[PDB]
Amino acid sequence: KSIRGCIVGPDLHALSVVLVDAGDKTLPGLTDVVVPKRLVPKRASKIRRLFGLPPKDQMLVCELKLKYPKVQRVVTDEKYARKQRVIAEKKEIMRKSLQQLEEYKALLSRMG
Amino acid sequence: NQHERAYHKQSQIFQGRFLRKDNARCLRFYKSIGMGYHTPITAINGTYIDKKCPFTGNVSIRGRILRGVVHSAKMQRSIIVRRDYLHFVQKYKRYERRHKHVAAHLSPCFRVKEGDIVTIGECRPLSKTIRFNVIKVEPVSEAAKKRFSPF
Amino acid sequence: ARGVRKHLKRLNAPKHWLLDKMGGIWAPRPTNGPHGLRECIPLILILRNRLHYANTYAETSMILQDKNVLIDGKPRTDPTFPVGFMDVFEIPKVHKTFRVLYDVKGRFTLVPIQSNEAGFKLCRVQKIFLGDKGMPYLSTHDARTIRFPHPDIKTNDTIKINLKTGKIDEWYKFDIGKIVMVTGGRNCGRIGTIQAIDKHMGSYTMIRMKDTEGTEFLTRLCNVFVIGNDSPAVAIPTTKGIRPDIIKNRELRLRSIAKR
Amino acid sequence: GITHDKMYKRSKTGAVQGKWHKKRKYNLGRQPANTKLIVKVTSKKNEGQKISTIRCRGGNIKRRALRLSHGSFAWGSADISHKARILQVVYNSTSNELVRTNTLVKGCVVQIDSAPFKSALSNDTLDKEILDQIRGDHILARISSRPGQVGTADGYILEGPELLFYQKKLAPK
RNA sequence: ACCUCGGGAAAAGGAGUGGCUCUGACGGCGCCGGGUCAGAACUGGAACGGACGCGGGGAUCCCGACUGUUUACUAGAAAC
RNA sequence: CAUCCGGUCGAUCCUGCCGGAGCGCGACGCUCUCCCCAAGGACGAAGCCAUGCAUGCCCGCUCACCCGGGACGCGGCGGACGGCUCAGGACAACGGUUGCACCCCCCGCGGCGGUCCCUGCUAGCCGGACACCGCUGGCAACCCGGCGCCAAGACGUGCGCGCACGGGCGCGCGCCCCGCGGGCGAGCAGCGUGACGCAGCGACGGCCCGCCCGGGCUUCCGGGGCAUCACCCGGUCGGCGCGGUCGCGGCGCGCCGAGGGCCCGACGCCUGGCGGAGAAUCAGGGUUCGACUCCGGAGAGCGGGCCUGCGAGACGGCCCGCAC
RNA sequence: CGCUGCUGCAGUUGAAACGCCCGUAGUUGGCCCCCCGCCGCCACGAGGAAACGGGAGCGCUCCAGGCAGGCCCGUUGGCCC
Repeated sequence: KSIRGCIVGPDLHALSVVLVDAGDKTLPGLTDVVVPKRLVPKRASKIRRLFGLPPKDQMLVCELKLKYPKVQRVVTDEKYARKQRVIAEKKEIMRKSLQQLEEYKALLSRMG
Repeated sequence: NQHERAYHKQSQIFQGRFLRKDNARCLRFYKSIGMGYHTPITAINGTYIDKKCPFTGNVSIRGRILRGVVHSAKMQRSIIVRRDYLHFVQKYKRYERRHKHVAAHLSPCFRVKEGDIVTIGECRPLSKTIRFNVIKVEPVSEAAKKRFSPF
Repeated sequence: ARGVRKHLKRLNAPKHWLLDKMGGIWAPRPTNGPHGLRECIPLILILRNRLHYANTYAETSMILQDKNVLIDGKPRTDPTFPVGFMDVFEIPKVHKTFRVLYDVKGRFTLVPIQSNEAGFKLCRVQKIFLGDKGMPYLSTHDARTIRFPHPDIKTNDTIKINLKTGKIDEWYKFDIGKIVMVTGGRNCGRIGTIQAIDKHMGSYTMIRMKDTEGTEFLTRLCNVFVIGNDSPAVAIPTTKGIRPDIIKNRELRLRSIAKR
Repeated sequence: GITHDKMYKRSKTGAVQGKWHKKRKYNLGRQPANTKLIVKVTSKKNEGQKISTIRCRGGNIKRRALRLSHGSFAWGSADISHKARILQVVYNSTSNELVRTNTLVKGCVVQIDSAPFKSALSNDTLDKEILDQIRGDHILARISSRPGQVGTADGYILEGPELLFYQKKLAPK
């Protein structure tokens, strides 16, 4: 694709700029209004950092029904059980397979 | 040993085996392909190395096993075989005597003259024209005429 | 052709499916599964064509999606799921249990079985290999990989799988005097005892089997499938693979039409 | 790109062939990457061991060695093996150009640092020919692996009638 | 192309060439001579038979086959 | 499904062709009551294209709003199949028969699920970081820029059990050969040890293996015409060592040798030349055609080149040169 | 159209035996051994897509078609190429 170069030239019809220093002579519109975020934290770790906490959460900023961001990255009792259950399933697989290996070697010794 | 650019060793036998107690470890690899074929005593007891020899090298005879006369042994460790076959047509109930030259690999163990009946076994592509290796040699009286022979 | 083939033409699809030539340009292409395309019939053809339980392909999805059909005791919801020799096709809602065996002609037949029969499934060990840490493993025709096989069971033997436990209940060896059904090939369905094992080293072992009628039939040992040691130990089709001759078949056809 | 197809080649009789199709991904060949031995470790550390994985057919990653400095070298008789810096490539059967540029390819005779194998000097009756090389700090070895495909330069210490062939080749200089 | 099969022909046309740093060959071995012919890097304002020495070429037609010879001191020719 | 007949003479018997007579499968003329079945811009223009359409579906992630109706976006899989055409290509493609002890593979099926470290765990579960989105623009159009918010089964890491464990290494059969075998027809597989390496996957568990399916090659036999084409080829033919590939191989290179193919037609040229299953006509034997339905190949104006992916040298993907 | 001739054409004179001889490739070679190995050979099998072409059976009203159907071999759709 065709792209202009990263140098300012008199051809540019548009320039995009950001404010890196202010201090005095506050700009008429740039510093006039603080704009609120459109969305509030959704990740639970971010939500707990927001309140300086570090499975509570649940409470959240509400916007009028008051819409709530579905909680994300929070270990619910069901999630905690799932992680423990899957850990147990892999542990059982290790137990059963090792037991079979020892038994098979014994059967092989029985026949020589 | 200076004309050769590289030292040719059998991959299977370790060069450190040529040190003391030669009797303790085998210094020669001599695999036996089956199909009712036998490793020659020349392969078992041969100074030659050949990595494409079917008795002492890293190749496997698998697939079709054909038998044919030697057409030329001029190429180095390679031989051209003249497989003779009849082709039948229907319009004339007669046949056409036809010949096909197949390129095989002579093992250094086997001695061949142009005319000997060879037995060739299919192998992995060994070259652009070579997919066969000689596994048996049948000598001929040199003044053997020619004779169209389906073997 | 740039990649895997996802479509099957009706004229291309195997003759044992018995798909009408005018039925469609396309034929059901079986998914990859326990059986190969040639050695299997899709579940759409074993329901919409044989039992007529579903009158259209969409209805085969509706009854398969509801897991009403059970294959080898597994829900097997896929419409194109392959069903092959020895798979247990049972529908509990209609209370019908079927085992797929081969008929004498060579088409697959859904044989009615009993609850004791439904439990076990017969498998042939194609190969024994040292895979996964040199651990011994067997491979059955129905794509079943069983680790730690009994050291004795060799290849070409028939194992019996529990299905619920997936354990080998018993092994029947491949030997002269053993009941065998030839699966696939010109001689398909035929049941006989092995009478000869001709090795033909480097090519194919040639098995000659003799029917009770005394008709000797020879086939490659891959098609041969041991059923039991001296009796099938499985339901066999009503014909029992004796195999009719063409003039006998004509007589049976005439008899059926007369009683219309 | 590069093609290993035989359609471009002439027939056995030497006849021209016919191009029936355009080149295919399956018959693709890649530019060879000569593993240069870093003998300039003292001069600069910017050139470190650089092995690059490449995407192949079936998503089978192949590790291509661009620069290498060390390898696992094994003295088979004594069963003494240690990771060793490779000092230089001295003798390659295919060409002397690979020896000058010090490319690491399989079967190139390499001189390895003997500082790891210095312990072997203490046990005598362990091959005098290897022992006097150990004292000298350079041992004749050969790369036993393919650096372009494996990504490593493993080898073995030249011994028996092999050591004699390659020491005779490098004997005048 | 043509041809008296000898030629035409250096036909017509192209490409390379320096310096360094190496590697092969080749005899007389322990030794010990050779100076040619290859091949590779690396370099240099895009340079190299770097001066010098040293064919421009192709298609025709006429005449005399040719190498020769000649009017020293105006004709070297197709003349002799 | 075994047929002839008219034409050289003044007449005759022959040879010999010419013309008829049958069928096909296209064109053309003329004419048409009804129903059934049915090919259909292939035929020296693989010339060229206006217009519309031919590839979507899903919700893991909703503080878009209809309240979960869920828009979009992100993520997933499919877009490599299918549809089309027959230009190229004449030991090729293709058809039967082989091998891979030289290989690659998504989906599914059935197994399997131990993963050293140091630093440094948060595992009751970690980061950051964008898209949509909002705000502000350039822009004929195409196309997108900045700033700000905020998520995923996405991404980046990572809590793992030293029979830890991906790759590749080094070493470990013989004693003339063949006869238990994890496995074979065959020394193959697997592993034991010594070093290297530290792969994957574990932030809603998959590395891995068998099977399947498709592919890559490969073995034998068949695989146009022309001699007003008789000699041809020099990576051509072998060997050796590397590289490269999914892998074998002159596939490529370095080096050594001089081979290889031919009147059983090599080689060169030519083809209004895809091959096969087949079709037309026909006593038998045969002849001719194989654009098209099914199968395999090839190609999407022509050459190349590429990315993504398990698979495309993809053209309803991109980059470039030419033609338009 | 036995006017391409394998079946199955013609060459004294209609078209047509090379002027002759040697001779390689090629093609072709008498008789003879019963009982053996290799060949071709003939038979029969395996195994390899159907469609098509046959072809069993079935009255689409007949038919070209199709694989149907009818309380039925486990109703079929065999079998061949």
